[PDB]
Amino acid sequence: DSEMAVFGAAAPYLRKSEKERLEAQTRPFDLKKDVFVPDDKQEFVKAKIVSREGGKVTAETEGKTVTVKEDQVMQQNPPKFDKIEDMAMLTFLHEPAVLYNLKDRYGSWMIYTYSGLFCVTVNPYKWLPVYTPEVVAAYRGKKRSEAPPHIFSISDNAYQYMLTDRENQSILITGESGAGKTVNTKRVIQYFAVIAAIGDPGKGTLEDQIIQANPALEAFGNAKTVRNDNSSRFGKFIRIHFGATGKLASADIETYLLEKSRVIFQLKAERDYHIFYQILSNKKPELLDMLLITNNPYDYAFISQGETTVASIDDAEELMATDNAFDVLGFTSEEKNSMYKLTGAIMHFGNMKFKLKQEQAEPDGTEEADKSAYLMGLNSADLLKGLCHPRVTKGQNVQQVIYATGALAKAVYERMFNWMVTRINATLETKQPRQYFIGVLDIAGFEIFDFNSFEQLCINFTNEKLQQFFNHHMFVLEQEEYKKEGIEWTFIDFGMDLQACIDLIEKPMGIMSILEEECMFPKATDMTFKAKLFDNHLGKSANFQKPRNIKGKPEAHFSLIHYAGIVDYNIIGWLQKNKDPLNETVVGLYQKSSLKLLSTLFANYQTVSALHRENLNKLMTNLRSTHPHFVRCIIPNETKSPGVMDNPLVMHQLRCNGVLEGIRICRKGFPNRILYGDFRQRYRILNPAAIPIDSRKGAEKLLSSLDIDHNQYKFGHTKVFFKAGLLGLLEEMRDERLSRIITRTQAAEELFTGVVPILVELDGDVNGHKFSVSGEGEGDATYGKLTLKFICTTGKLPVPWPTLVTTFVQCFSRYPDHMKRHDFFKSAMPEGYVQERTIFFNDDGNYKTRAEVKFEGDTLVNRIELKGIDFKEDGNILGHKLEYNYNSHNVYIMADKQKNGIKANFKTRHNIEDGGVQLADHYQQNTPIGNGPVLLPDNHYLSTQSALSKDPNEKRDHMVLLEFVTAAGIT
Repeated sequence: DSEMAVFGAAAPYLRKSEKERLEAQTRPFDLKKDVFVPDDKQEFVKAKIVSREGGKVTAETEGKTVTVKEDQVMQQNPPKFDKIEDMAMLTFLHEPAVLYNLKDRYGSWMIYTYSGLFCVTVNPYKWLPVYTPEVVAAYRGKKRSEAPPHIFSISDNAYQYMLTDRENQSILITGESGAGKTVNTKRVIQYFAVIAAIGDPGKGTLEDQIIQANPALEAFGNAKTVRNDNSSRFGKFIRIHFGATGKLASADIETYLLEKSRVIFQLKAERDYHIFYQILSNKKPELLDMLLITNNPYDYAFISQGETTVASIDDAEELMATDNAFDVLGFTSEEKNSMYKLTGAIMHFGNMKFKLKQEQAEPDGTEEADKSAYLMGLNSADLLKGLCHPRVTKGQNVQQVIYATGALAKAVYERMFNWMVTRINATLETKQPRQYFIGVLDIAGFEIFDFNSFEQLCINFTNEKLQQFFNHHMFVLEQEEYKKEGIEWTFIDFGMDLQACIDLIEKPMGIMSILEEECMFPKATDMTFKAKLFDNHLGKSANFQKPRNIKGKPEAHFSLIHYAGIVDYNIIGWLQKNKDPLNETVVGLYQKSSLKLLSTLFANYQTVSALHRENLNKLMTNLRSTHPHFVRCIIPNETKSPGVMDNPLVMHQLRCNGVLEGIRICRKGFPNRILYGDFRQRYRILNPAAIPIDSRKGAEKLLSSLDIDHNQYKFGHTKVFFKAGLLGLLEEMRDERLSRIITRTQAAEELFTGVVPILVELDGDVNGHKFSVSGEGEGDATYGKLTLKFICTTGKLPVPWPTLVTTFVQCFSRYPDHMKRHDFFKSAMPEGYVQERTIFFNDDGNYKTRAEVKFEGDTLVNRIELKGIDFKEDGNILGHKLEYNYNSHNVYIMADKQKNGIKANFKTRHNIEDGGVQLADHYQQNTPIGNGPVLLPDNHYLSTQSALSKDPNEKRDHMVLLEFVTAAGIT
């Protein structure tokens, strides 16, 4: 792990040490027991299978015991994949696998995780030392596969792809509220400002301006939500333009879907936008005097709802940062305080009261309505008249003017915010030459609420369009993969899967098209539009369905089937929100005001649904001209606590974003891909047909021999493509094979666990000479020790004793614990094995050996018949010229079909008195008896050495043998 040395103190937060990892790579884990089961609360939990029978599986939750069917059970990932950096390398790509992998890494303070193309980021809720300049330098020029998962890797590769491939780039960042989208957004942009190069109104360099654009817009665009204290309530797509080298040229920012509900309304724990509470901090009192505003925020109804102060946010310090943000962005003294006046004018707009005069509804007095007219530069007389009596002159009551004041407040704030970003863009444009650009996108991801209205439809439609942009891109990279690997695979485009849902929205006579039509008819309501929806799509459009009873609150009017799931939408109010009605008399007064800003952003003045279509189309147009890079943000919990993850919450996001979507669309083809070399090493034990010789030709024969579907895999170069549930079967058979091995090696070891007596009986006949030899003694397998004493019962032995050592129980050989599965001899017992030899002596005769080595009671018996032919009475054999020794020589063991057993070929050098050259060529064959399950070892050798002695107290011709045998060859 010397590679993590360059990361310094960021190392333990990016990748665990080889010490800590290897301890997790080898932890207690068993297949078909430790699995995933669906829970009622956490939706997915780890469990250990107790008893599976009758189609029902019984296990114990990580304590409760549950009983589910055998369709919900999901195998866990081995410890080898523990906290993996790329989940695309996992063997199991089901939901709890992806969920827990993120859960494990986040528990080890490891935020970033790769999933195919996605860069899954989890909200840390703590400070990490991983954003130091040392780390930035550590990621320069490094490819994604050459460094730990990090957000820097995405933005760096985007910059390099821009220069290498000469094509535009785009980084898409999605997620729910409080997932840290804007945090990652600023990290990416700031990164680019450091990455260089430098080309060539506003103060300072371009790097400063692009960065200083954030604290300016967040003042008017961000607010304190339940999920996040500084949450942006608007989409953003900033295009950062570069040169050919490339150097920073220019930038342009575009916003999306700013919720106007915030300025006039906030929830219970939430509050209004930051800009309001910043001015009231009295950090610079000249604003309050200019705006005619007190200190207490509770004196203004538009911002008095819910909480007024945030613990983490210092509105005093943020006010200065807000002010300084505009000065850097080249905002004149006039433009600055004009925005404050309009912001302060809205605060007075909500304090306007109205009453009835028995209805025309006349104002409840001049009060603070005069202050609002001063800041906006109005008449205060023509204002309240047009506000109550719009125009051909109509009349409104107290409830209709309380909406007009609110709607106008939303109009001012939005068109001011939109004017703000356009003024910013002006300073971000330079005459400096441009070549490519990088688009950084952050829009609130797909999300299903209990109450889904028109606002949710706009967002869920955008993400529907953005997800297809991914599915198509994935489909391209997939086709590029299968084709260049040599696999003929054809399937329809993955983006077409979402086309049906999109056509229901944007296409003519669609949900949006009907809404735009119904807004053209004044004689209408929510009922007429709802009825027109069902009459057009229910039955024709499959994605349009009946609303489901949520058995709670509230109730919707229709359902829509997206890629993430099914959403129930509430229609009440859609007609009004779409065309967005405004008091055109007051708007007319806005066009003619002393304040130039108010009259500027209200010039001209077409529906929201049609407007969003215009913005999304140019967004998709840009994106399709870029190299897409996808970043997914995940929020752990609502308690804002680091290190912990709520399973149902995380699973919701994973189903919403393209993470699980990208997995299922890749499953359609061949997801699991293994190299030929790694395939041999892993799945050879299943069937040794690969032999100890090509990987390409061997992988074919290994799979073709197995009882397997030959259509669930395709051969390539140099990789083997597998199906989804195919590789899960291979591992299932592999572990089942290992269980068979370990239990047999245990049984074979049982028979030779200690000292076992040995009886050897030989009836030989060489060159007509008859003789009989009877041997006895003991042997120990664990030590590899063998002690015997052979005694000829017919008198003097016709042949020299050292020539019978070979034919005189390799089952007492010492096998090491790592080679204990290569012990064929012990595996044959107690059934025993037939041993056959054929000894060849140079310039002499030969031996014929057939021995039955089996267990007869407590003692191991070796009964052998020997038959020698030819030879000479004056030769080395039958002449006793050989010495009394046997030295040491290894015996190479080879096992091969058929009839199981093994085969051996080894040379033997007996010593003569004068000379010392006498070669003996041995050819051995072994075969188990009485069938039964018998092991079969690989190519290994036995290290043998024999010590021959004599007993001076024995009258008969004899031989005392003491030999040591130990196996070796493999590890």
